[PDB]
Amino acid sequence: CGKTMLAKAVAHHTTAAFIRVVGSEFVQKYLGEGPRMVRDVFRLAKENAPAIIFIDEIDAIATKRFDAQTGADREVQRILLELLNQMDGFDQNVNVKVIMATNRADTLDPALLRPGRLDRKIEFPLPDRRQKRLIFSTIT
Amino acid sequence: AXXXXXXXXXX
Amino acid sequence: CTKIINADSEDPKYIINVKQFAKFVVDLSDQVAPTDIEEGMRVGVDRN
Amino acid sequence: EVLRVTHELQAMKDKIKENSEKIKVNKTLPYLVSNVIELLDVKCAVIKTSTRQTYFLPVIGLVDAEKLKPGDLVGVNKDSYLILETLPTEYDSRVKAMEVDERPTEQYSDIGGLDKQIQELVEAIVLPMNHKEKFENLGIQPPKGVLMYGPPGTGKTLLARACAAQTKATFLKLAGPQLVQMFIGDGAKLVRDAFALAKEKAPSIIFIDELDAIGT
Amino acid sequence: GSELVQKYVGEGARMVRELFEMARTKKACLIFFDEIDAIGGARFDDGAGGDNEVQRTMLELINQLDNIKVLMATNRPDTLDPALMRPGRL
Amino acid sequence: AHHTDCTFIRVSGSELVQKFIGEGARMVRELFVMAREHAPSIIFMDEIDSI
Amino acid sequence: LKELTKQYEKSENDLKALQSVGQIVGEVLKQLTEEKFIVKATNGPRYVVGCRRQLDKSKLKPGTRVALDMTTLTIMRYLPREVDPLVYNMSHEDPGNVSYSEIGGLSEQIRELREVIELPLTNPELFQRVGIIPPKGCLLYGPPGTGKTLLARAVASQLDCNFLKVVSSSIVDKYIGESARLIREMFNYARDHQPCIIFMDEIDAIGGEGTSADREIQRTLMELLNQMDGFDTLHRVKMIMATNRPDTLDPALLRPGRLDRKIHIDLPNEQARLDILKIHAGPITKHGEIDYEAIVKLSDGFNGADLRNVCTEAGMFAIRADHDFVVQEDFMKAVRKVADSKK
Ligand SMILES: Nc1ncnc2c1ncn2[C@@H]1O[C@H](COP(=O)(O)OP(=O)(O)OP(=O)(O)O)[C@@H](O)[C@H]1O
Ligand SMILES: Nc1ncnc2c1ncn2[C@@H]1O[C@H](COP(=O)(O)OP(=O)(O)O)[C@@H](O)[C@H]1O
Ligand SMILES: Nc1ncnc2c1ncn2[C@@H]1O[C@H](COP(=O)(O)OP(=O)(O)O)[C@@H](O)[C@H]1O
Ligand SMILES: [Mg+2]
Ligand SMILES: [Mg+2]
Repeated sequence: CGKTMLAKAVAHHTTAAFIRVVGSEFVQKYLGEGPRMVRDVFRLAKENAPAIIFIDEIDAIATKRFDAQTGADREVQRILLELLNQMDGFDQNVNVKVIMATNRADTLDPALLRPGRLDRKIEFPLPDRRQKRLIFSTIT
Repeated sequence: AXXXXXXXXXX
Repeated sequence: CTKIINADSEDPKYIINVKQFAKFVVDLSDQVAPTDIEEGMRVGVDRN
Repeated sequence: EVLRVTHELQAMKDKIKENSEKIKVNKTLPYLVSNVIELLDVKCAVIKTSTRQTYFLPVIGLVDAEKLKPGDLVGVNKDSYLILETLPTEYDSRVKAMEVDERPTEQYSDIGGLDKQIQELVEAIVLPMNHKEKFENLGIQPPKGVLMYGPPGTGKTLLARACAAQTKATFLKLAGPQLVQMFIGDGAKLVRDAFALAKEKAPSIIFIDELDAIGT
Repeated sequence: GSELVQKYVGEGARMVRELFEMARTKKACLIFFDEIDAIGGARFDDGAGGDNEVQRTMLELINQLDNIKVLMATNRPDTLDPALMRPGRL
Repeated sequence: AHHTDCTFIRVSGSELVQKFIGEGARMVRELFVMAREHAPSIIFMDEIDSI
Repeated sequence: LKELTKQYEKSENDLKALQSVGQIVGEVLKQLTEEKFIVKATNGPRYVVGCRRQLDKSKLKPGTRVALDMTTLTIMRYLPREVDPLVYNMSHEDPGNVSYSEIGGLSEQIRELREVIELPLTNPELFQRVGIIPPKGCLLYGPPGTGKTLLARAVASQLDCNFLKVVSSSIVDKYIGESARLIREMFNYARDHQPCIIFMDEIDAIGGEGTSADREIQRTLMELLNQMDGFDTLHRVKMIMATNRPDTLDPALLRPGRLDRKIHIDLPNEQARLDILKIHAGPITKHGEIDYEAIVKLSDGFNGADLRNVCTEAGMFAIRADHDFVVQEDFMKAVRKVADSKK
């Protein structure tokens, strides 16, 4: 339905430092390499500020925390929490906006949908009989 | 199943 | 000593491994005998 | 005029001698044995010293460029890093040691039950190596390699000897586990040489057992 | 078991050889590798790490094993490489 | 942290989870050493569910 | 005297050669100003160095190898990018030259795969003339051994474009996030080496639910899908991901610019057995006439990979017998050997 397209644009139209990162890019093996990637993204964006960090397909690393009982769901949860802690945590960052795109919108952890981290939950519904016209007029 | 792995460092 | 080139059988030009330093093609100081340094045996070299 | 040509030769002999003496006193010793990594064209090569440092040489040095080839192990000055002298390989001594001529005679009467396995390798080895004339006319390229996989205790190293012994050949067995040497650039040299030691000798088989040791 | 796992790469195998070599020199030598699990773990590709350093120390021991008798003790045999428990080595 | 007059160290989430084994233990050792030579101190570990 | 002269002149160059010193080979990694760089020795510290006056300021861009002086530490000349077979990527795996004609009985299917793959790489004008972004990706599904890979290999041979082959099932390693990473390195490798047909083998594994490992398959698909229709760079490389099971493949994977064209390649065409044998039989000397037709019914449902063996296995029968194939009696048993013994 065009979610990533708005993001591909904001990048061509932004004076900040767009920093794209797909959700699966954090799931790196070697525990302590995934969570550190989060702490390197918000450090890179903090230095080169103001910046926009766009975590596309966030459904990979931000699924509701069901108590982990194996060393794998535990390391997916260490990523979401490292995500939560830098977005709104003791180290408040200045002018680092985060754009996130997901195709589910309910599987996401309630802490990452709480007005403060992902403030505006824009919805991209299937084009009606009108947006389809505008969509047709620009591709053609 | 899915196994997260640690690692050492041969100097 | 990792090899014995035996350039002419009169100027051997031994190749020596300094362990970590490097591999060098060295020649004996006069004190040693050409026949005493057999291939593969641990050989002592001079720093210079 | 014959005397005049002789005079020119006599002068040339002294200067050839003088240049030779200056080169002779500058050859000296010791040489840092390095490993030519490549040859950029624009007479200059990129030596990667055995001390784990690379040093581009503006002039390849006291050797004929055409002789130097990517991979040659030359002797270079420890300071200038100018190639002094090409160092002969001779396939070391270990490499020729892996040419064991005492194939224990694992005669196919000694390996049992693995017949179709036995005949199959004789199709891709022995036969390809022995009766190659027919192999050339048929167009059936004989596969140079055959991997021996199977649960341990099947005897893969055994039929290997069987094709090793009851088929003649040189059988340079190069079991993979041996090709793990903490000395940088040794097993690789053992590998290229092994085929190099292989080219020198007559129809043979380069047998590497436990390929996992470097097959990882 | 501990000394056969050294920091610097290869120094584990270098010790395995220097032990077996020290045996062939002697007459009637017995080697007793207590707690083989230390350096006898089942192989697995983990090259992204120093573990393969220990594994190549076992493969330098598997080659070595196959007047010198060898003993080994393992309260947990199931963690030993199938290769090292074959009736060609043990 | 705005009114503390006491070194306020901040270890949050997976900052003590290091890939090399025996390094996670080391950092916490050096964290409670930098919190003693600079005492009184307050270590604030956010998202303790992580570690 | 003439012989002495040519050797003596070469010797004189050697006397100059003894004088010449070595340059510490290194790589540049930034350009602080017009006279300052940050060069790194191959196994050495990072020295801040300038460039010799007779050098191109420009040519030295990040990644540009240089060989700085050993005392001044001032760069003295650029060098080509180091080339070694240290590459971990199949990319160097030449497809080898295989003509389209060698694949047999896939005229229509080969024709289609030419369209999507070949066209955007050779005559982009056609696609940009009409204004549609070049199509990218072909999904070749068919029975195993039918020769999906070969057609995907010939397409590389005609275009002379680098081919990377990934056994897709292998990429799904047990440790978490390794599986996504191998796919990521593939497409990242492509950006460096263009253009490359990224031929993914059986793709059912990665594309086509409640377990930690049941979502790692989910993550790997998302990594594969993103790297295709993905922000970064759209690219000019093409993918030929071929499966054996098309029902399994997820819907998104079959889309216009995200892998289109479901080219079916069923077991060797009835007539192909001839052509395939024609293209795979003739090579081996065989003066005797051929009743190919009987071999065709003697070989029903043959995988085609079997047919390649048929002739080759016959050659082994000939390798025993004598040295020249002069009888179809050979293919009959060869057909059996490449059937009951190929079961
Ligand atoms: N077909 C056979 N006939 C007789 N002995 C056999 C046969 N196959 C294996 N063996 C015996 O099995 C033992 C193992 O030797 P070998 O190294 O060949 O086994 P292997 O299966 O190759 O071992 P690995 O696969 O672990 O390297 C030897 O005693 C060998 O003679
Ligand atoms: N409104 C639109 N306008 C233009 N193109 C669109 C629109 N919606 C969808 N598309 C097409 O589909 C793509 C949208 O990407 P999408 O599948 O939504 O990404 P993601 O699932 O990663 O958010 C665009 O690249 C474009 O080709
Ligand atoms: N239909 C065919 N036409 C030509 N060669 C074929 C055919 N089927 C199999 N082969 C042979 O088998 C190999 C290609 O098989 P491959 O493409 O790997 O099969 P698949 O991908 O369907 O499993 C080549 O050696 C090729 O010569
Ligand atoms: Mg998108
Ligand atoms: Mg064996």
